[PDB]
Amino acid sequence: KRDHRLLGSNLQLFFFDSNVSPGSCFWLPAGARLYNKLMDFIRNEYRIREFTEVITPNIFSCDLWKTSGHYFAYKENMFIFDVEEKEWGLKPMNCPGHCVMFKHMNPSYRQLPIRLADFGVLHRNEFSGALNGLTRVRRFQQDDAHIFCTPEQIQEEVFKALDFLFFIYGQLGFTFDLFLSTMPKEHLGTEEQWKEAENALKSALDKTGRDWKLNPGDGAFYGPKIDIMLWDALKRQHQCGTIQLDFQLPIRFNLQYRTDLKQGYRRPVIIHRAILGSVERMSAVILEHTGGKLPFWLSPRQAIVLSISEKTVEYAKSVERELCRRGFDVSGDYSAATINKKIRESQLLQWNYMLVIGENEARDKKVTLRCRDTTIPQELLTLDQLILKFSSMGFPSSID
Amino acid sequence: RDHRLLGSNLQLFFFDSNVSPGSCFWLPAGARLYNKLMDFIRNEYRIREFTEVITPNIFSCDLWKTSGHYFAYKENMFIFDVEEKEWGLKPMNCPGHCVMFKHMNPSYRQLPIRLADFGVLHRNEFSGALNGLTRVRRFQQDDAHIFCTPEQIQEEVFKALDFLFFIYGQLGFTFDLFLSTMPKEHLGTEEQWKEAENALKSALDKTGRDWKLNPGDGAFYGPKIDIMLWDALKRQHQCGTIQLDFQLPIRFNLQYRTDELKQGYRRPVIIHRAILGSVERMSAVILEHTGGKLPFWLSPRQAIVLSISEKTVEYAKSVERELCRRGFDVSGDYSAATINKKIRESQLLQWNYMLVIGENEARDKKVTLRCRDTTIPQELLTLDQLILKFSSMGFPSSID
Ligand SMILES: [Ca+2]
Ligand SMILES: [Zn+2]
Ligand SMILES: [Zn+2]
Repeated sequence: KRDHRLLGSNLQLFFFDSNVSPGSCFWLPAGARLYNKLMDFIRNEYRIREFTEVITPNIFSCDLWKTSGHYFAYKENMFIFDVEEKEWGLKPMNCPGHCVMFKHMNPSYRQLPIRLADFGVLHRNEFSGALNGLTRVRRFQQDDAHIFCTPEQIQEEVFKALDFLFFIYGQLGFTFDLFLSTMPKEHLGTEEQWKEAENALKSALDKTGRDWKLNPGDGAFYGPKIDIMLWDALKRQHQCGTIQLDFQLPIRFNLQYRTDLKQGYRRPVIIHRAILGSVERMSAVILEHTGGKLPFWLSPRQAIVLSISEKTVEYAKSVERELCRRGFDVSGDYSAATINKKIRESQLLQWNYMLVIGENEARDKKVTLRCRDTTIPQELLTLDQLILKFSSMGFPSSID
Repeated sequence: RDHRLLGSNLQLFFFDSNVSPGSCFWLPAGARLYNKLMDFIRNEYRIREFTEVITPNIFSCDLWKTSGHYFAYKENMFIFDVEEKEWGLKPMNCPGHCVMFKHMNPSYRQLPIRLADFGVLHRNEFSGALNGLTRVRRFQQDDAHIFCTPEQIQEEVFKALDFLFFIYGQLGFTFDLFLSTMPKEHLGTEEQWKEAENALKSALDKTGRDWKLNPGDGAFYGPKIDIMLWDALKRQHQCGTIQLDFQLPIRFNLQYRTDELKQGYRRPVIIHRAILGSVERMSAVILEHTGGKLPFWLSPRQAIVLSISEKTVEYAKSVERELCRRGFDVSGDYSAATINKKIRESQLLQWNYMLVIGENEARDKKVTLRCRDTTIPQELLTLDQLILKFSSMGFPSSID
């Protein structure tokens, strides 16, 4: 039983209400811990890799999307409303507002690349009949980011973007196929732009040494792309990760930068990219991927403290308290139920560790640590040894 | 000394009054401050057993008819049709949290339930009334709803006062307390209002602090303790509230099973509360409060590495990287400017610390630490000493 809708109920992660907000998700405490941990995983790498998170508005005057050129095509699937007799809408994507920020920042070449990351809430007006769990939603957050760079920087930025994907997907336990899609018949921008960018893309792909397939003429109207199809442990494929070059928004927003239209000024290239895709969808994939057996650094339920008998409950609670104060996601079972009943019950919510506290542990001021994977032998640790162990199982890092 | 001016001079945030008046574009450094302010609160949530959740942003307007917000709030709501049915963007979290409580279906053993939510809220303020971060259309509250038994009201209100006292003390604010009582139009009987106002009054009396009556400003669903803070400029701000709500539990048919409207069930009481008020407003106040000289743990610009000459740039970069890997918000100036000019330039952005790196520092594997307050003498420290100093200036803690 691995459907994410079922796991979201069984593991008390999230639920939907089809009468008050069909297509959006209610994330219970445990679900919200997973959601935020997935984003914080990405953020930890953002710091390592010089991405700068920004915060942008959610609602805009529809002039923004008339500027960006998205209005005619997206209006039908956007939530739109009048504000003082002007047409506004909820954002279905982040890119236009990032162009406004780039414009404001007004950088020179010495400050390129600029890498604006944004986890902002997005909305699309999906038909009610199409709605399905976390896979087809009206409300989602993306690990979205835009790299603004010189044409000469494309190769190195795309190579770093590929490395970033390889790191995250490998830590989530996915494999993946790479696809390069090149200039379609109808295309915005000059041929020299496309040739220069396609060579840099091809060059980055080659430098990884990984296999990759060419899809000639399947690029976007506004730029070539690399598509990444990932494969979960059920051997299903998902298109979550994207690297999409964009010659159009630089022109439409009149983006420019002084070098080493205007003279002496070139246009930046925009790289749209995402790794998780939508946190909502990646959450679903991972839950089905693992059957709900999440790794310690994603898990909402990291360690439960189980008292063998009432006599050790107070000591057992002090252990849970310190673990909570140290930032771990813990709970306790201090009922009069037998210790074996307490273990079986705690298998149900997939706790990564079970801390068994009996008289021997309270006497020697130690803890008995058991793993959800019962093939790993138990350990008798001091609280400080426990904390050191737990601390070594935070986010995997690309510099560690 | 105006937060809008500070946000521009310190490259924190800006406003685009043409594409999104009333919302805010947070630049990288501003978003760092925003998230740190929330992180501060989140740390206290963990200490104080609040559980963050995530709720939709858009809802069928049936929800606000159920909750009773609909009549008085729709004028200020962003409202739109979804498949011929009236929906809106949420301007508060409470109704969604009632939906979640009902789903959770707790017993007395799980009370209190403390749902915290930083979700994005929207209110349609008149454009002629908008004012930077002080009067906005878009904001995130440090919102939380405590669902507790009637018997738990005094202890939970006591703790909510204690939470607020702690936060404001660490931020350096004094404050005045007000009991806002029965407004003209309200839900529930005058007897229910009598019980609720006297419960809040009793909590207020136990604090031993002065407080004042505020007739007419209670919420339509119950009375509230309102807190006005005073900043260093001797200007007052309403940020904090603790509201006692017997009425929404009835609107939503919330019940919980007891130890000994259904038999064996009682309605929970909701305590609404916020301390920051909104990250937007509190950010503005703290900026003005400090004139932009933020404490180390809030600053988005904690230390900048300044190389004295080209020879020490590579070593100085290693110092920057290590600090960044250790979680600190750092940068570097590796330009050809003289060290005195680098120090003056960096002062403009109110870096808490400057790390002066010459060949003497490189040779001995040390840094020269200069404080933003140049009355504090410079120190010569190793990298490990520096990191110990920095680590000791993290989020103030109510258990530290
Ligand atoms: Ca954070
Ligand atoms: Zn984009
Ligand atoms: Zn509320």
